Amino acid sequence: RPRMVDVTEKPETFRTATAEAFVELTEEALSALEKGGVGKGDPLVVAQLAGILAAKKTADLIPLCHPLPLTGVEVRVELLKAEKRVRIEATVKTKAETGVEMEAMTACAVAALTVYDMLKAASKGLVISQVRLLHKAGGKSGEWRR
Amino acid sequence: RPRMVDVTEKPETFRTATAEAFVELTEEALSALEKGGVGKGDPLVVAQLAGILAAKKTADLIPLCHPLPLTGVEVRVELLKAEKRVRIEATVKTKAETGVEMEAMTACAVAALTVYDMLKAASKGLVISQVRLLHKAGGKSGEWRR
Amino acid sequence: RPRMVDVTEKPETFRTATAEAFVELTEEALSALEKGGVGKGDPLVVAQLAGILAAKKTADLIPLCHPLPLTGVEVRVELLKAEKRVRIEATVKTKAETGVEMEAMTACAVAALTVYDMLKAASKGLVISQVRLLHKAGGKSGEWRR
Amino acid sequence: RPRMVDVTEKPETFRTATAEAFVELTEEALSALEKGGVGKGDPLVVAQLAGILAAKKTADLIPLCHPLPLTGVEVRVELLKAEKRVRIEATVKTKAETGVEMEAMTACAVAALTVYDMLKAASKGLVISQVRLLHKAGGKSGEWRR
Amino acid sequence: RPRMVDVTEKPETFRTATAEAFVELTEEALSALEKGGVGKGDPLVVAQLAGILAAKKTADLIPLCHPLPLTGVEVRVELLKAEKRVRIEATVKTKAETGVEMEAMTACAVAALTVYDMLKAASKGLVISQVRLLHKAGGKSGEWRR
Amino acid sequence: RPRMVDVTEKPETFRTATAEAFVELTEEALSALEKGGVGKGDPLVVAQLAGILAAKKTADLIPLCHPLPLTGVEVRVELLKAEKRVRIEATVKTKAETGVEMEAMTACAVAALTVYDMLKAASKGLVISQVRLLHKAGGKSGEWRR
Repeated sequence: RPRMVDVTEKPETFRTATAEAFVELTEEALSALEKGGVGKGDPLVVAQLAGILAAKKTADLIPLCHPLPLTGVEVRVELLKAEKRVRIEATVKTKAETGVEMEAMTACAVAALTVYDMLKAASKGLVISQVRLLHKAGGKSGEWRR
Repeated sequence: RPRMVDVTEKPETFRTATAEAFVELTEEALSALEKGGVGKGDPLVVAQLAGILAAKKTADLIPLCHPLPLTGVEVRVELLKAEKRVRIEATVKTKAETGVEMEAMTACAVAALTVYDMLKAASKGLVISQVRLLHKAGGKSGEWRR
Repeated sequence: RPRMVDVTEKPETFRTATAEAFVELTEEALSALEKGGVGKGDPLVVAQLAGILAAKKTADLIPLCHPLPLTGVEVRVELLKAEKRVRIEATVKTKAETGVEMEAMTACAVAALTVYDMLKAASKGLVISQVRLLHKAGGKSGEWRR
Repeated sequence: RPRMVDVTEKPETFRTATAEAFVELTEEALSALEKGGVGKGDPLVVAQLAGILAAKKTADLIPLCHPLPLTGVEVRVELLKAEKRVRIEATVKTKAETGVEMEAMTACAVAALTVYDMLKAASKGLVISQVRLLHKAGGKSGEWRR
Repeated sequence: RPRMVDVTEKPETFRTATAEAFVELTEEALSALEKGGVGKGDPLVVAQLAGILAAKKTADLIPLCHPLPLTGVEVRVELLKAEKRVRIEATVKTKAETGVEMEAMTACAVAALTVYDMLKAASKGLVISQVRLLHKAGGKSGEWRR
Repeated sequence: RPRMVDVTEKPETFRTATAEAFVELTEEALSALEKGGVGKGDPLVVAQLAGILAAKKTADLIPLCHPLPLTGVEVRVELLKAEKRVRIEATVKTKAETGVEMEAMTACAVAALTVYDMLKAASKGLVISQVRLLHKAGGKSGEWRR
């Protein structure tokens, strides 16, 4: 049966996690982003904040996730014109008995969903691709790198 | 500036949206899923419910999204062994002045994040790929299909 | 698999539901309630409000529950000295395609949990008993009475 | 006792509400806002989005408030240099049996709190003043104007 | 007046709490549970997860409850055929200045409410009985047992 | 770009913050408060609890705010008849790497909004004035007093 793994006996150590996500753009969507949106606000700006908010809401969205007080959240949402791609990166930090991989992953996922929300009016077919972990530190397994 | 588009004058019509997401599995992750998990519960079962819950929480996660009472939510999380892939599909329905594309997309995204959460212990490199809309009906633009 | 039953085709009708719950008191707990609490506030007052708030949060707590805009919520938390019992009753109303039995039941459950929270300092053994539905109207099954 | 007034019998009509709030700035705070902040982001931008989000969260914050699906939310956060004041205005709309005065008021209050949050590093004494309703339409009382 | 008791000066110690709840079944409800439900999913499975989620949401539901990061949550929802009863048990753990009795109690209460939600279609009269604390450790009062 | 300032390296120290807010009353509103309200419950009582709840929800409302476990929350909502004013004061405490000024400010703001909610039926023009910080301790800047 499902369970929130017990980590009460484990010590409180410094944890960090970094993830990224991408939104593939059509020419119509790119044109829209280079102008500030399509009558609704700047998608990149709104998405960046949605990511930070999402990081804090992670334990509420992921069933078995441990609720943790976050000590740091950085989110970047930038347009890569030549690649016709929007790249989202998020780094979360804390001092706990469990990692913050889910917080970083969720921040990127929701920021990507927000980019989609504000560009779907012009392109409903936009795809969110490659939500993945890039790095993490802390824990017994130690440092991990993609 | 950002804004929740005014749709007060628009009529209350039947809306529907269907999206999907994929989690690419390593052999280690697949082996884990074919046994029910790695000491934490069945990832597919927990993820399916997380998707339904996420659909209802959509307006809270997406800044400019319209809060709507949902009349239907279906989520499926199945293992595709040969493809070493987990496929998530979600269909949301309602009667409103705006669509539920975000609810379907968010349900798939969070279900995928939950699959990742429960398999990351064995494979931190698992990737969430192709969160995308498959269909939607209702609205002026009418029926849309990928 | 679990699913939020589709009721999009069903008409929007007037629904109502009434439930109740009881907290059995020890002499120590009763004595505390007859004085306004044990250094923390009036349990009956705080619990009554917790019930109203809980009714609105129902869809977030019950996985397959339909999110609905509530049009009415009444909660009563009264002390029955002779019976050494606290009786909670809640009636919820709305216009929807599904009932509000869960909203009434949840309001009573959380109000009871709040009574417990503020009296557990003196009596950790207090029991919440008989959370049950008393009545409901609306829907195909029509009127129901215990 | 407190109660969420029953309005189930009332018809679903178009409602609107507009409110405003002000943040009085010190010279130190003004100087900070004219540069984009003090190492944390643009206070006006973050506050504007916080207001929209807050409007949707209103029923969760105000105990007896009726949960309603919002059909429109507009928030503006502008700097009034000469007056050394930040003015926040918010207009909310919906179709319901109750008004959205609380949604407009809460949107302004939280946007103001966010402006404070991002400028308190330089000026902890900043004051939020005059959160007040400016207009509302719909309901039996009809149109109201300050 | 109500207040969240100040425990800032108290040390951060290991706390644990265990509670249980019961749902009394009619023959109709039992028959339904022995088949996996009545067209909506397995009540026992969905309820078990609802309990874990509820434990994390406890401070949001109980007014004066202290917000705490949980380090462990275990919930079990089993069918007791002979007794025509569903037994829910939940154990919560953490390191804090206050106990987690409310988290254990709330987890059981919401799991029970979820069992009711998915069986009320066949039996609206099902009763939730005996939500009660079984054990707790940590704190000045020390170990407690029912 | 906006960011939740990293304070992971900072030590966990005792923090405190006190804020206040005022609601200016018309004679109609004052008369209503001296009787317990206008058919909806006691505004002062409901508002006081809304403030405590709001303090716990602060990080969810303020975008860049750090999520923290609160160890103490005190809120007072009193009527000042001669001044025709309702005064709200709130003191929040915790042990963290950041302050709780936002929690104190938000508690006062929401309590004030609740007072408004329950008196707006008789006076829609009521104004919330002077939400401001009165004191705070902890942090490098040390003790601060208005």
